[PDB]
Amino acid sequence: IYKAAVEQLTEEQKNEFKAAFDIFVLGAEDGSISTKELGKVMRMLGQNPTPEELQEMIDEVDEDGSGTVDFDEFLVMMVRS
Amino acid sequence: IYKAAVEQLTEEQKNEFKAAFDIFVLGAEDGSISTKELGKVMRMLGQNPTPEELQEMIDEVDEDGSGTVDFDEFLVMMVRSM
Ligand SMILES: CN1CCN(CCCN2c3ccccc3Sc3ccc(C(F)(F)F)cc32)CC1
Ligand SMILES: CN1CCN(CCCN2c3ccccc3Sc3ccc(C(F)(F)F)cc32)CC1
Ligand SMILES: CN1CCN(CCCN2c3ccccc3Sc3ccc(C(F)(F)F)cc32)CC1
Ligand SMILES: CN1CCN(CCCN2c3ccccc3Sc3ccc(C(F)(F)F)cc32)CC1
Ligand SMILES: [Ca+2]
Ligand SMILES: [Ca+2]
Repeated sequence: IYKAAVEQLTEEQKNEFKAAFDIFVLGAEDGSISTKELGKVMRMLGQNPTPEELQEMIDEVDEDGSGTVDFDEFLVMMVRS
Repeated sequence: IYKAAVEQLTEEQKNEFKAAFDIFVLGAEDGSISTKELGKVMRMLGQNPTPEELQEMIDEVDEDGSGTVDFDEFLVMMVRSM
């Protein structure tokens, strides 16, 4: 069902998200989003998610068990919420 | 019609948006989001909007024609965004 929504994205939408994804993984080891980068982003947007909530957000879309979110999984994250 | 979705939003949702709105207008001369505050947010999220794109984004939800976005219009900007 979520695979569908992503596919329903236009080049414009995907590129917008890619630009956001890129700035988010700055200074990130594997070039992916971990709880650290996700926390920083949500806090700069005025939110204060707990370490548990951040891990759940990530585990929910971490299909390859990397413990991090790559762009493809990031798109599913966008889709969900 | 986006007036419908705003109604659908839950408090927690509206509360999260308020927290965002509040951080976005820190420093705004009038507590509202002008092109300056919107541009900073867009850029903070890796985007690059022209001054015109920013004006248009504001205009789409500027019901009182203030040239700025207050919290109620912001909710519509969020809902609208889809
Ligand atoms: C308790 N629980 C805590 C988290 N909230 C949802 C936060 C969603 N969110 C958000 C919403 C309003 C204002 C700022 C933000 S930061 C943010 C960043 C990424 C995502 C992302 F990745 F999902 F798209 C979702 C959010 C729901 C309730
Ligand atoms: C179908 N379409 C799916 C995606 N959603 C938008 C998701 C973006 N998003 C979000 C989602 C739910 C609730 C709040 C938020 S605020 C927010 C803040 C940052 C980002 C981030 F990461 F990009 F920076 C993404 C989001 C719109 C409808
Ligand atoms: C020309 N036109 C300009 C705007 N873009 C959409 C921007 C949506 N958006 C967004 C989407 C993905 C990644 C980052 C961002 S920054 C951002 C900041 C605020 C809003 C906010 F306030 F509206 F919710 C919406 C966005 C579409 C095409
Ligand atoms: C369920 N969903 C809840 C709220 N809105 C979505 C807001 C998410 N949002 C957005 C919307 C459409 C396309 C891209 C994006 S990225 C984005 C980036 C920042 C913000 C920022 F900074 F403003 F918070 C909000 C959004 C639509 C319906
Ligand atoms: Ca992963
Ligand atoms: Ca206004």
